[PDB]
Amino acid sequence: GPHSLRYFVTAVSRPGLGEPRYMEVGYVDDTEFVRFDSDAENPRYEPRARWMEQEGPEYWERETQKAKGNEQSFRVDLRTLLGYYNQSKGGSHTIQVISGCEVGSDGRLLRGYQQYAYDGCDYIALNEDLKTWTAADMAALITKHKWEQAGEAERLRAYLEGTCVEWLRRYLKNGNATLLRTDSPKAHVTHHSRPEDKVTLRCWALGFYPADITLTWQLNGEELIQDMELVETRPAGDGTFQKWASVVVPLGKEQYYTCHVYHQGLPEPLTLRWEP
Amino acid sequence: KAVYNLATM
Amino acid sequence: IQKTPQIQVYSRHPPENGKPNILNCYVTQFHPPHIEIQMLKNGKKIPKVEMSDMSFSKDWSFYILAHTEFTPTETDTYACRVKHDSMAEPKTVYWDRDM
Repeated sequence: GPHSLRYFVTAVSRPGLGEPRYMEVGYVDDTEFVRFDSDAENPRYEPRARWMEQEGPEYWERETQKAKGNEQSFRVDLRTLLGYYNQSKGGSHTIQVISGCEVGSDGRLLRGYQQYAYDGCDYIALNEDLKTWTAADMAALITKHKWEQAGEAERLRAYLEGTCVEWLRRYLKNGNATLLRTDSPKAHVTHHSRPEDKVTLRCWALGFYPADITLTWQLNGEELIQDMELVETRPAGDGTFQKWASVVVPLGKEQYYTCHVYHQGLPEPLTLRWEP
Repeated sequence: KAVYNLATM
Repeated sequence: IQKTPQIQVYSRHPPENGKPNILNCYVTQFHPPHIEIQMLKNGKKIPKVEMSDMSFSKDWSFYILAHTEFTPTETDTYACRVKHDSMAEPKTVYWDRDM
């Protein structure tokens, strides 16, 4: 399979209540491995995964500084967008960054990216050629012009082509036993009453990794994606995920609906109908 | 060397 | 823009009285990010609560995870109450073993 390093960084002003909240979370494949939070007691990059303890003192101080630097940068960023959008100093605003790179199993760059948004909406994002920028609106068009002038894009391609892929590689190895594992899902179905002589069949899938999975309800050779109802796959609080999908069938004929679970740890999909 | 040195807008 | 939390409350494993478990309160698709998340046992607030798995979607809405260790009991009720700017009052979601 392919893998990826993923940063989720947030800045958010709180006028009247001091400097902004700046946080940074880092993910190698659905596995949280790093965190920074300017609201901590002693704000410092901290491990979120045993395999990141391995890293020595130097790493943690470098990340913690370039983090503190980014924090400062978004303080500036936040005032700047105030002017751009002609917004008044008195409100609370958010900047968001998604940054990282995915690679293939040969370990080569597959794709890189860095995306910014302000107050929820897209602002500006590096295109896939790792050269151009796509601006969301004319405000983020100024930022664009700034960054073409400052060779920020070719500077980012050095980080993406280089730093990012080479540490993803690092991480995948440091933590091969964790990141490269495969927990198969265990599944069941629950039954629930409903007015009008109808019945709800929920198919649960639990304790699995990676997060990617598919559940379908079938009936005599055709899926019912439309008359289904699922929940986004979710973290279960221990580095595993779970998902459930339900379907409304008529009482007496629930025996004929079957559930299907597709996943990396499932050589063959799972098929289950009900526990009368 | 892990996370990015973020630019100002 | 404002967007309302989707609060889902769920155990790591299927509940079994007297057996250890994680209790989950996944709070998703919300914006702005300022949010207050308390897990409750018998209407009381649980202290030992870990936050994790913060992230966004292409949408840009926020996703964060509260979880704590817990041991099910037939009588014990668990819940999640969240405060956000998109909500009249604090919304509290109860845990449903049967679901």
